[PDB]
Amino acid sequence: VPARVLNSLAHLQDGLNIFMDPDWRQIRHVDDWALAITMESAELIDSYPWKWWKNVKAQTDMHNVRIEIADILHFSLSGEIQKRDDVALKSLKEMGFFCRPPADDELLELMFFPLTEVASAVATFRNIIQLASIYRFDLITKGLLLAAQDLDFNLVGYYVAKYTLNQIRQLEDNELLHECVQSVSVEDVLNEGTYLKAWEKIACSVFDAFGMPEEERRHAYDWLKSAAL
Amino acid sequence: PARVLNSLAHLQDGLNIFMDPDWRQIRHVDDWALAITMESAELIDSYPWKWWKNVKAQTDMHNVRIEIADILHFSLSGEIQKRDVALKSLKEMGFFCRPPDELLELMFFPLTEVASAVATFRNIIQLASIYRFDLITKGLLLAAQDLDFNLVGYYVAKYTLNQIRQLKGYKEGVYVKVREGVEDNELLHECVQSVSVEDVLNEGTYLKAWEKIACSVFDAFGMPEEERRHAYDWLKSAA
Ligand SMILES: O=c1ccn([C@H]2C[C@H](O)[C@@H](COP(=O)(O)OP(=O)(O)O)O2)c(=O)[nH]1
Repeated sequence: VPARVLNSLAHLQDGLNIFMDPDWRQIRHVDDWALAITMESAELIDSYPWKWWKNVKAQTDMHNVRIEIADILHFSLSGEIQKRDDVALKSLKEMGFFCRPPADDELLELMFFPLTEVASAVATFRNIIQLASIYRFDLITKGLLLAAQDLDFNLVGYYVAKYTLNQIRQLEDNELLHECVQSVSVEDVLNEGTYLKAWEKIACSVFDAFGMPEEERRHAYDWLKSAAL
Repeated sequence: PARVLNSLAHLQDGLNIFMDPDWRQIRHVDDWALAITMESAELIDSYPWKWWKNVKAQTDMHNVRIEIADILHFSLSGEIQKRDVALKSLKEMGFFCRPPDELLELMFFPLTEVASAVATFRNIIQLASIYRFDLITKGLLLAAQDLDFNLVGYYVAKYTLNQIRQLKGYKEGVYVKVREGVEDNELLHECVQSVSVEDVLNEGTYLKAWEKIACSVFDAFGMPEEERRHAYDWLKSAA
């Protein structure tokens, strides 16, 4: 996943954040993001049957898991931006604090697959809670993208689709969104070079799909275009 | 107090044995770290922490009590299973947090405002992460005296509800939890408030007053005498 792409993603988030409160980056604090990443991580974990003593038989909600990975991605990028000392990660590692199932370089040994299995997920997403602990949003974004790759979940497709809907809502939905992501590939939306062509294809599939008359779009694609930096 | 605190950890042992007898063997220190992480998030969600939402509704403080009793259950558990400069270097790091002794440097009061609650239990999670259940327990008691509530009492009440639940299909997904509006735990208030704080902490009395609470909760759930035997027997042995 090319850095260029990672940067672009954050731009869009900044757009999203701006609409809700245009002074987010002054008012808002690095510690809020870390909080929100901690809660939605918990939220994700609660979709799995981790409680040894409660409905032990419960089937996992891998759908909700996917939509939670994205919910977290929003807060992560928001903290990434906002964060604009290092040997503090490896320090926690030797302290053996980060954890593992009882059975980028630097962040792979904290992720545990397949995410479809409970212990592997619990491990993984507690380790996001910890990366957050110490404000490492950048690795939580890279981690979230891994989670999704393991889950065969086209996360940045879905993030752009969902971004473009928010655009409409200023000027079952989920089912339509996932359908727009299809018109465009996984390899495509990440491939440095073609990616901004491909994100524009998704955007445009959303607008059509929802019914943004061609005529009200004169500026819809603007920030998206500016997201190339 | 002191034998009371021992007496608490013994009950915790019996509750966990009720769930799986070979628990110390099948459980793992990280199971308890997780457990505390989640009941800490469920406590924090109580509070209007979403800057992007309605802050106006009142924080349900009575609910907080019960989620504090629940964390306590988990740290007693943690402490039991687990058989300095680590911590102060983490403090240096920036690994703990603040709103905008080694223990009362990560608790922030009053627990009544969103912000101080958020730092406090964010740091309770951070603690559970390095498996310092010892400091969690103690912060929980510290927290009970800021909220001016009867932790030991609530612990015993929830302890006994935790049993009722298992006997009523909880592990199997078939328990009646909410009944016309009202959830499980809400029942636990009038129960513990039936006895005094003084009473639950006296080094002679106390086990009598805990047996009182136990019994109140069982009466709420209308239970036969035979199903109260695991709890009444662990409350005896607790001496
Ligand atoms: O091995 C265990 C597992 C759970 N609990 C107790 C602790 C706490 O009091 C409660 C948490 O259970 P819950 O299902 O999360 O209930 P609630 O929704 O009321 O918070 O269960 C134990 O004591 N021992």
